Amino acid sequence: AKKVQAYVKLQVAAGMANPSPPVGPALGQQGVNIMEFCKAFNAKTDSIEKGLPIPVVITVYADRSFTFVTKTPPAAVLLKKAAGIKSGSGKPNKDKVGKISRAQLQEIAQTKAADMTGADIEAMTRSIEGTARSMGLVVED
Amino acid sequence: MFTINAEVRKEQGKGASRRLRAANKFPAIIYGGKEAPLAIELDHDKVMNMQAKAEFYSEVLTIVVDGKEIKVKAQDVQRHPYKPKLQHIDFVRA
Amino acid sequence: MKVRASVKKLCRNCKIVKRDGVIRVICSAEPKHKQRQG
Amino acid sequence: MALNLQDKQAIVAEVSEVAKGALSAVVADSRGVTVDKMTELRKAGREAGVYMRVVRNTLLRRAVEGTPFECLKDAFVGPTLIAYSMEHPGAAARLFKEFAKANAKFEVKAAAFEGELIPASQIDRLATLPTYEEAIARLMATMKEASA
RNA sequence: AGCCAGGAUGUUGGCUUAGAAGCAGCCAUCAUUUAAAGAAAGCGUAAUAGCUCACUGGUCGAGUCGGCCUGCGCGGAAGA
Ligand SMILES: [Mg+2]
Ligand SMILES: [Mg+2]
Ligand SMILES: [Mg+2]
Ligand SMILES: [Zn+2]
Repeated sequence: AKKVQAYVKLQVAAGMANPSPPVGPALGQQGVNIMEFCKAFNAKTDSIEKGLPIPVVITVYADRSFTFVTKTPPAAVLLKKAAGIKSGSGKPNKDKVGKISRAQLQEIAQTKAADMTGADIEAMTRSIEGTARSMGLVVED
Repeated sequence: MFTINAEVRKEQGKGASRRLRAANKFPAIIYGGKEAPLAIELDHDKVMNMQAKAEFYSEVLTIVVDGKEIKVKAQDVQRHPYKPKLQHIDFVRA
Repeated sequence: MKVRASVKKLCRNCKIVKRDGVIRVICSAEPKHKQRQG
Repeated sequence: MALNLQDKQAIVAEVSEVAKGALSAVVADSRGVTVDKMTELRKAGREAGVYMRVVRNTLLRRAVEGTPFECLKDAFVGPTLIAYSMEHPGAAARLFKEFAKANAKFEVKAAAFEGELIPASQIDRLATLPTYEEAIARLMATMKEASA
């Protein structure tokens, strides 16, 4: 990749690649093939895990078929199934409501090693500070 | 550190005071100690810029009135009722 | 164009010009901001 | 910008890299994207991390203010846009190599690579380098010399 | 001041919304990578997208920026 051309990312799902009300048609309809994300995706699905958030880019020009790419999960979301609470407030952030796991934030961030600029993997942590002071939820460090 | 050149007042009274102020000067007075008071006339824009710093009212400061250095402290200021200018100052002898 | 007595810049692209005896406002982005009698 | 108290640090720091360095390259980033820096930072990355720089400064007035120190071969580089690269550890290395390979992927010009300092001279891409540790090319020079 | 460049990654921050993805609102406004780049000063969008700014690198080559106080003027100003 030394040249971007077309990319729309709308976090899909693994266990069955065959939506319809969420995405379905709207994921493939301008030279894209609905028949091949269940031939090709699931070929890169089961090696890892299934069910949870999947942003994604594909290689469709106007060339009929294509080839599918993978990505990475959102980072403040690894503070849901990778922290506690699943909203983020409840008392609008006029109140500092949330609550953290200091141990986590490094290895749970580190899981997103393949998409960050910090050389120091510790730096990749310091990013997650603000990503996790996104409400004003203090970490019991 | 504040060095204020000044001159003894040759004229006093409402008449002169006003005149002074027309010419960017302005009267003030040094009193204190056991010696007599002294009628001063100061250059306006100067004291203005000086008194812009808060230290002016805290620090001891020096007035060079006909070559002496009297060395005093700002007791009281008279500002214009609605302009940004100074009318008069009381200096206490330190 | 608006005429008004007080004219003043509106957009960051509004410009103000004194043509003839009259003070004006020209906006390169937004026609609504033209002004005269300034 | 900042006053002198800051134009001095960009010096005392950047010139103690020259005073305490290894190799120097060259490059003019007219069109220097950010996928640009991103990459070359992973390269600095492989090439340790933050052992490398590129601090755009070609204000003669800056990264020449570090030259009448060492590398006065650069009164001549410093004109126009430049991206100065210093090495601390590492071989007089590969740093050299990918700048040509990078910019030869379009990746903008390379100042024709006006070149620099290890010797005290100019241009020409060399891999006379990171063979370094290719002392094995003097290990194979053993048994093959002993046998043949 | 022009002109060339860049103007990025966590990430659509969080919340709230049918949708708030820098930019309707609320709270936060850190951290990376850096030469510099606001969790964004404006255009834009259904929302994204898209165009700029701040900021920094280059070019250029000596002055330049904007407040305070004051003098004289300009618009505002149509009638039998
Ligand atoms: Mg009278
Ligand atoms: Mg006309
Ligand atoms: Mg009239
Ligand atoms: Zn406008």
